[PDB]
Amino acid sequence: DVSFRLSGATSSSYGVFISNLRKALPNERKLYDIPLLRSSLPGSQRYALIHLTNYADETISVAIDVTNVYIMGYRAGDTSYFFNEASATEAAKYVFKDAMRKVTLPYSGNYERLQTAAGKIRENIPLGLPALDSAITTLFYYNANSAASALMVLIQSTSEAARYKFIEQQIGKRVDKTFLPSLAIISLENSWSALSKQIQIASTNNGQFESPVVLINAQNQRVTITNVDAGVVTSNIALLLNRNNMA
Repeated sequence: DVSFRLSGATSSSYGVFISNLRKALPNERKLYDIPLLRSSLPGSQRYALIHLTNYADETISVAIDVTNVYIMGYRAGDTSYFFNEASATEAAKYVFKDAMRKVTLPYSGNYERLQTAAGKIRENIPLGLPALDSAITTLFYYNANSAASALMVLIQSTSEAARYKFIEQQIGKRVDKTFLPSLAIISLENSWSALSKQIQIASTNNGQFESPVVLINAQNQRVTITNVDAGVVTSNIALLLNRNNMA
């Protein structure tokens, strides 16, 4: 398991946490020094628990699929919560088995569902460590009507931070304040599957993508990414989704 405690948290301790989270994920290969995640694992190997404790020392445990870094659900005390999707119901066979209550959330874990449910787009939802504290509180004392926004903070603070060094650094920087994510962060989030696919192809294609990926940079300009010498590849993306989980 991996743990993070928000009380006494610093930029350093968050980075340590995100490192351990990455180390928790199994990989057979590295392509261009980036961990390539596994395609398939049996149930007993497939899930990792991360425990997150807020300033008030209230703890939730979150189940992630180690092949795609997707959050499957979480536990708060004696109640488990799972997303309403097929991979989450599979997860429910393996994690949080001793929970007395299990609730299935009214939506899957994808952003378009969550943003609709929250009634807020990602760019308008504060991130930063105080934001993560608030999300943990909201999920611990589950209120249906706040859960979706809190789940989006949780996902971005764990899974998305794991996938990209830039997102890790941007969230970790905000210890005592919060911030709205730029479109650079949103486009990295949007483009993980595509980047992963093209990087795997590039390794067979002299470092060249078969199909470009358009990202938005920190100056807000659309940039076209076509090979592994681009900065997003050399210095940013930290995990590769296996092409077999692309469909």
